[PDB]
Amino acid sequence: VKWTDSERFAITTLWAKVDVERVGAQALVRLLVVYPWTQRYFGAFGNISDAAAIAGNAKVHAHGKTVLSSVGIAIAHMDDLAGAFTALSAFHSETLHVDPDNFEHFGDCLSIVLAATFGTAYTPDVHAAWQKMIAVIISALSKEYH
Amino acid sequence: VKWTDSERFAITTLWAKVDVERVGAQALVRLLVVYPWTQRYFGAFGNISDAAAIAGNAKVHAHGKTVLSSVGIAIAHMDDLAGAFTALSAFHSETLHVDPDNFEHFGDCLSIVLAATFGTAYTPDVHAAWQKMIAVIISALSKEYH
Amino acid sequence: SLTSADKSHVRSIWSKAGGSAEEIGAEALGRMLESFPNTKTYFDHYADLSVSSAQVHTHGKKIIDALTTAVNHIDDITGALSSLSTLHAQTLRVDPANFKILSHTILVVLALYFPADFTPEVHLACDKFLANVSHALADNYR
Amino acid sequence: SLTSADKSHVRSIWSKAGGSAEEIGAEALGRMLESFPNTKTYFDHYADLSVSSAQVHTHGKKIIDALTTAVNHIDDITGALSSLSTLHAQTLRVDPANFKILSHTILVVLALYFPADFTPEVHLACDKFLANVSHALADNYR
Ligand code: HEM
Ligand code: HEM
Ligand code: HEM
Ligand code: HEM
Repeated sequence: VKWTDSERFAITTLWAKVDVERVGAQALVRLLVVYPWTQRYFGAFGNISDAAAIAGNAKVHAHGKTVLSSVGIAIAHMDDLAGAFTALSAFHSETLHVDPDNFEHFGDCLSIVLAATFGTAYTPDVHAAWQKMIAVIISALSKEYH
Repeated sequence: VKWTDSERFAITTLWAKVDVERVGAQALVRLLVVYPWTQRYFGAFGNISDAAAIAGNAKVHAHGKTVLSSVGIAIAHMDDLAGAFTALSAFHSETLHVDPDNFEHFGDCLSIVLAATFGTAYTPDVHAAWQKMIAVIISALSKEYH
Repeated sequence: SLTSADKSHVRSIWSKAGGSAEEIGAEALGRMLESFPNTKTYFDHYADLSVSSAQVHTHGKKIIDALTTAVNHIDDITGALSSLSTLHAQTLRVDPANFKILSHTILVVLALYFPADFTPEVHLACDKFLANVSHALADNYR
Repeated sequence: SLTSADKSHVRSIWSKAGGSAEEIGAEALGRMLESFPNTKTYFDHYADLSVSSAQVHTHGKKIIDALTTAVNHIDDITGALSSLSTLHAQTLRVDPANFKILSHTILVVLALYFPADFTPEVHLACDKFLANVSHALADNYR
């Protein structure tokens, strides 16, 4: 992937204001509510069968934070992500069997959350850069499927 | 991508019996009939608005053969396809604006045609190898989108 | 299908936003065009694809008004949108893979402008509702 | 929606194939499992996932018989399959992205076994019909 300086800066500057706890919890909450079949993949978290239960679940919170820190790691490897994410990809494919359509559900949730969190600061250009970052993450996580 | 010898051989042996004319025409015919909105992208071919017209169209035939020869080229570059297809990817994205969902419609058409052409010789294992080859082609053609 | 709870949620968020049809629609369209640049060829006749574009404003209002109509005929989205389906399929020749893209940027804009109203359950409802709208617009394609 | 010409085409190809329910269904299931190996976790309880597997044969016949029922109630696929939708959603917990995968291997198998019957227009009809079946099975998921 080739990045413009403006893309680079849009991403790292927004990221410097991201609460990985609140954003990560909220993104994962949305994934589990909006795409409720993804709940199957997270059997270890206990009761996540309805919105109030998902949203108050401390394991959903901790895991959202983990996902967002990995997003942080993708940003740090944004010039070499296919490579940096090889194990993580392989892990989602061979151990968990996640259909990769779910990676874009998650991306969409994350973009939605950033919009809710940032409001008008999530300008069309900053949104565009973040969608490119998410697309790169999705592509990296989908790669060790073949 | 990593290939087994059995995959390698399944692909090249099937390919040695492919009539790139008949298979390429039939795959493209199916794309244009089954996903008829793809017809927009092929304005140069004249009237392709119905099945009998698509199937008898000499430009549909010639272009199917071209697509299948490019498939031939992917097979020859099956260890380095992302790279070999960079221009072709870029061409489908920046000049033509093909949504990449259509790459898998085309793949599906191609697999269907190989099954029709080969019958019981298109065994589950040979089908699996060909689906992997098609997935690699799709991924290569979708890459210069980001 | 949308449940009663879904339709309440859709009518709620749409009641809160429909007054900003133009602003909302220009943001959603603008964002589709910039974040998903394979869509720009469809609007290549416009001189300006930016959110301030007057053509983007006029068309954005049309999109949001058409959705408002669907929200007001939420038990029959098919009949509300079948004419628009024909139009997008036969006249505009829009590849129907693009419908989910505008659906997503609509959700983004709703989140952005009404973050407290756009709770996870409202998002679910609005996602089902725009999938239904998209499935309806795709219906005449083949 | 399926047109009259679509339904004729679906009934035609299904009339020609329904007598081989078990063979056809075992090929389609077997092929899904081998060509799309992310599906295998759903059938991890079977000792053999191959086309000769007796469990793959028994289940393949069930799949094709359920589709036959849909073909015989082709004007209401929703009502025919709503029970199976509940089952796949709540009991089996099948991620609904997988429905298009079995739809595709069904089409492959129909091509393979009835290449002269599976003309482009029949393929179109059968593709619309399995999309409708898939949309129906997905309906209870959310
Ligand atoms: C799109 C971005 C995503 C990222 C960046 C991401 C990242 C991660 C990371 C970093 C872990 C911890 C892995 C480890 O222990 O080394 C993880 C675990 C996991 N991920 Fe994801 N993931 C994503 C999407 C998904 C989706 C869409 C699903 C399912 C629908 C999924 C299911 C899981 C599961 C089941 C685990 C194990 C959780 C457990 O502890 O029980 N992930 N993921
Ligand atoms: C999936 C495999 C596909 C392959 C391997 C493929 C390959 C090719 C090749 C080799 C060419 C000739 C390019 C050149 O002149 O250098 C070409 C042209 C083209 N392709 Fe594809 N393509 C694929 C899918 C698609 C799809 C799905 C669409 C549209 C739905 C599409 C639309 C076109 C168009 C419009 C042209 C230009 C045709 C013209 O001469 O008017 N392609 N493609
Ligand atoms: C929720 C989904 C959608 C809705 C509700 C919608 C609604 C509309 C409406 C109401 C019009 C007619 C406006 C008039 O009479 O002046 C229209 C035109 C149009 N739509 Fe859509 N549409 C949607 C999705 C899309 C998508 C995804 C694309 C392309 C990526 C698209 C491209 C167009 C184009 C090119 C026109 C012609 C606009 C012009 O000439 O200025 N639409 N749409
Ligand atoms: C055209 C689409 C589909 C149809 C018509 C279909 C039909 C059926 C039927 C009728 C049964 C019940 C059999 C019985 O009573 O013994 C069933 C069970 C099942 N289905 Fe599906 N199904 C479809 C798609 C899928 C997909 C895509 C998956 C997974 C990738 C799946 C996984 C299962 C599983 C795991 C069971 C339980 C089977 C067993 O326990 O042995 N189905 N399906």
